[PDB]
Amino acid sequence: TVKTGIAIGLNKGKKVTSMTPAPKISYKKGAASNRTKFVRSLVREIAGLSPYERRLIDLIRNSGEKRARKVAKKRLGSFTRAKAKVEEMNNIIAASR
Amino acid sequence: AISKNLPILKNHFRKHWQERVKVHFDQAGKKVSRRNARATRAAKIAPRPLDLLRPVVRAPTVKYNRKVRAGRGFTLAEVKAAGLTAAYARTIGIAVDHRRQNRNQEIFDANVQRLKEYQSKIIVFPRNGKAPEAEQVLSAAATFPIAQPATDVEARAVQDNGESAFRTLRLARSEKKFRGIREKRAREKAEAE
Amino acid sequence: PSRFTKTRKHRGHVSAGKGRIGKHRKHPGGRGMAGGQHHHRINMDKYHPGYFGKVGMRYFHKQQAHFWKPVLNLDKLWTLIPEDKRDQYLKSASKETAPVIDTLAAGYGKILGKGRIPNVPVIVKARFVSKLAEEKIRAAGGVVELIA
RNA sequence: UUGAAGACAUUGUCAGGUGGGGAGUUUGGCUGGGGCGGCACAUCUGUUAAACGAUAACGCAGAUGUCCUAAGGGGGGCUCA
RNA sequence: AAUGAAAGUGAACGUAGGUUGGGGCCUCGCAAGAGGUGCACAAUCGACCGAUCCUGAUGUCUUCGGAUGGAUUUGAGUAAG
RNA sequence: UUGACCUCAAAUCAGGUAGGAGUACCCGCUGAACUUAAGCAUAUCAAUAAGCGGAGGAAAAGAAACCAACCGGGAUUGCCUUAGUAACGGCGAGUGAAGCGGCAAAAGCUCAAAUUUGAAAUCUGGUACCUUCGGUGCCCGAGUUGUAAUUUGGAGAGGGCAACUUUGGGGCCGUUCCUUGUCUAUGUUCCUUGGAACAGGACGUCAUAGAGGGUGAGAAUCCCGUGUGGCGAGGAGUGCGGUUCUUUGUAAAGUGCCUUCGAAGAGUCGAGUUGUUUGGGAAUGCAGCUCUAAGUGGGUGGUAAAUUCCAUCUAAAGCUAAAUA
Ligand SMILES: [K+]
Ligand SMILES: [K+]
Ligand SMILES: [K+]
Ligand SMILES: [K+]
Ligand SMILES: [K+]
Ligand SMILES: [K+]
Ligand SMILES: [K+]
Ligand SMILES: [K+]
Ligand SMILES: [K+]
Ligand SMILES: [K+]
Ligand SMILES: [Mg+2]
Ligand SMILES: [Mg+2]
Ligand SMILES: [Mg+2]
Ligand SMILES: [Mg+2]
Ligand SMILES: [Mg+2]
Ligand SMILES: [Mg+2]
Ligand SMILES: [Mg+2]
Ligand SMILES: [Mg+2]
Ligand SMILES: [Mg+2]
Ligand SMILES: [Mg+2]
Ligand SMILES: [Mg+2]
Ligand SMILES: [Mg+2]
Ligand SMILES: [Mg+2]
Ligand SMILES: [Mg+2]
Ligand SMILES: [Mg+2]
Ligand SMILES: [Mg+2]
Ligand SMILES: [Mg+2]
Ligand SMILES: [Mg+2]
Ligand SMILES: [Mg+2]
Ligand SMILES: [Mg+2]
Ligand SMILES: [Mg+2]
Ligand SMILES: [Mg+2]
Ligand SMILES: [Mg+2]
Ligand SMILES: [Mg+2]
Ligand SMILES: [Mg+2]
Repeated sequence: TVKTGIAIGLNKGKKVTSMTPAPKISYKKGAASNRTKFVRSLVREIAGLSPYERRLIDLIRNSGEKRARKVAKKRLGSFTRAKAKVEEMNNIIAASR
Repeated sequence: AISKNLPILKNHFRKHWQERVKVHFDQAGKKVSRRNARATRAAKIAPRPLDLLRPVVRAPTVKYNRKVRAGRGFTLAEVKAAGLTAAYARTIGIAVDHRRQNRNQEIFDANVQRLKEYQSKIIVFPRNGKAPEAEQVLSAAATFPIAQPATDVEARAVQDNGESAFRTLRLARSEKKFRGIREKRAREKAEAE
Repeated sequence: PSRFTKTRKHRGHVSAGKGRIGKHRKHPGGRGMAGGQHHHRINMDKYHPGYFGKVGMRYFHKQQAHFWKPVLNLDKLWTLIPEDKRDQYLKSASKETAPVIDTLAAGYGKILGKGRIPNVPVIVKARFVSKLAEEKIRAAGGVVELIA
């Protein structure tokens, strides 16, 4: 950042000598380990796809990602989740071929 | 129920407010009890002081960031810099706080100073025998008071570069207000090539 | 105390000062601000114009500390130097050893320009300044240093 | 165990209808009692009105909820029953 | 310290203004008076700050900046607390 | 045929445990209307009364999926403030919090997810014995569909290297804390009135005691007490001050450097919709139904949406004194 030392504008605030604190391990919450990468892969192989995922792979195949995202949104709630989900189904389609 | 030239009032007594009136008649009694409990605690804990040592911190917000005050506890980094572990420090009368981070060298250095001055001015009895009569000081807060740091000198030379603080403030306010539009213009320009 | 109230002087006069005809009944007129647009309109329009209706924009979750900016006029200003040190600084008007006045330390957020200062250079530290306050400080040979 | 029945129905949640069976509530004012009628309830002209102004009655004789790109504005010529 | 819905901005052209009154005080008069000074307070014309509407200088991330000067506009303001 | 296992039963089987009371305060559920709005329906009264369930000396809350936007603070609770404010509201009547700041009190932590795998290292019960709020043998049993040790994000783990530091558990005797007992000054001297002197007058005495009460009328000094101090008895509890016995250590813990890693809670989160509730406004919380995630993820950042950043915590598992009622 580097504050400007005045009380308005872009980087307002007092200039002080900065430290940089040691990274808190809590900030790595839900980072993928080797263990979880492996287990998650295996369970996908065993369990396979859910009905809505199957509708999504079919819709990508025919009507393209636009219409897929629209359905994934309805099904999951978020658009952020729908983007991520259609990305995951693109990689399932690409792995089979 | 409206008449004359009087302020409009807002007296909220339309609930059963007389069920929940708290008159503090025990004010004097609660003060005697609080004092007896300090005395009783002091005896149980003697010769230790009634309080832990606490760091200095900057108050948050623009309204109070000009002040320093006692914080909850020393950082893990400050305790390490003072040549101490958190587990040990907790037992020797120092408050430690795992949540607070150091992002400012002045406050960090001052807190490390506090911990050094404290370790100088205590005597930890060994965990066996010998125990020499120390005498109880009740307040770490009175022994190690929090000084407000000094900003400047009393007087010095005037240095005028002819800029205008007022203009500096206006320009800073304006630069912020148009940053975003001026980025969009210097994309829509640079795109069309 | 009860002994100085008119309740004591009304003892023996029937109506307690409330009239024979009209009487002291419970709530003729309705309770509280009942009737502000009906039978109490004239009072409301005469003494509380502006009472009904909305103006301006809402602000959800307003924190008053954001708006903290107490004002100091130049009129004062020399009040911030302690009275011991004030008299020496006024007679020894020097560009080389002008007093520093940290107006934030004193608990102020903006220097406004009302009135007149002595013709004695001063260094004023402040978060904000009016245009005229700055002109008056510079016209006395001072400077405004902006701080945060 | 034996008949029937079968992904229908049932049950759950939401949606539209029905619902004085039931719930809650309301159902102006003025007024020669009240009601019916009327509007004297927002108004305008003349009179009552007592030659400043104000002035009542469910006093008298009437009118208003519109209408007009001219039936507004300016100028000219002309003169009506 | 106000003002503005807000972003914001924020109170001396001058002996902190002029005019008319104004207790008291001062000077001169035996006194009547005449002159000077006039606080509080009253009326009035200005000036200052914010809002609104105009004006739009030097400059310049060429769209920012907003000097200067105005207005039958406006404020619960300033004008030795 | 014999013996397991799984699941489910029976017994006046062995040993336990719940219920009811009280209910001021506390944790929930359910839930009005009178009333106010000069009428009345939303609103208000009130997230109150009544009803129901559940605790304790306190309860609850609690060591951030927090507040912020600062030069940042740092579990919870409570007080003073914030503030009759931001906001809600037939924008009517009315309602109405939070952050920061000052204070009281202060205290921190535990699981799940890991191969002990060169040794289920763990635990209930029965039984015998003993120094019995328990200990030691022995025997059944529980348990691998996982009981111990090890680690909890502040971290931490596995390897490798180098170093120094620090420790347990008893009795016994004082103090402490509570509950009690006992001992500890001085006129009943004279006169008057009166049934009675504790009244009046006179002359004294004690006072760290002239608080209070009793006694035939207003009693420091008649009696009990009061004041000051002394001496006992009975527990409770190591809180901590001394002494004595056993020294746990091939154990345990802490610390620097290098290296490889770093498991982190799902019908949840989130979304839609319905109802209720909140100051919470394109939705504050809660609940039903439908949909239903991720792992450089997820939540929050008080105006819905897409795009790009940033800041801040680490949910869906758990315990905890005090300040408060
Ligand atoms: K009266
Ligand atoms: K069906
Ligand atoms: K229905
Ligand atoms: K019906
Ligand atoms: K009639
Ligand atoms: K039983
Ligand atoms: K609330
Ligand atoms: K809701
Ligand atoms: K922080
Ligand atoms: K984030
Ligand atoms: Mg009378
Ligand atoms: Mg009467
Ligand atoms: Mg009356
Ligand atoms: Mg009915
Ligand atoms: Mg009638
Ligand atoms: Mg009228
Ligand atoms: Mg007339
Ligand atoms: Mg015409
Ligand atoms: Mg039995
Ligand atoms: Mg009532
Ligand atoms: Mg009512
Ligand atoms: Mg009424
Ligand atoms: Mg009624
Ligand atoms: Mg009840
Ligand atoms: Mg009990
Ligand atoms: Mg307590
Ligand atoms: Mg508890
Ligand atoms: Mg934690
Ligand atoms: Mg806190
Ligand atoms: Mg106030
Ligand atoms: Mg309420
Ligand atoms: Mg360890
Ligand atoms: Mg007596
Ligand atoms: Mg309810
Ligand atoms: Mg708990």
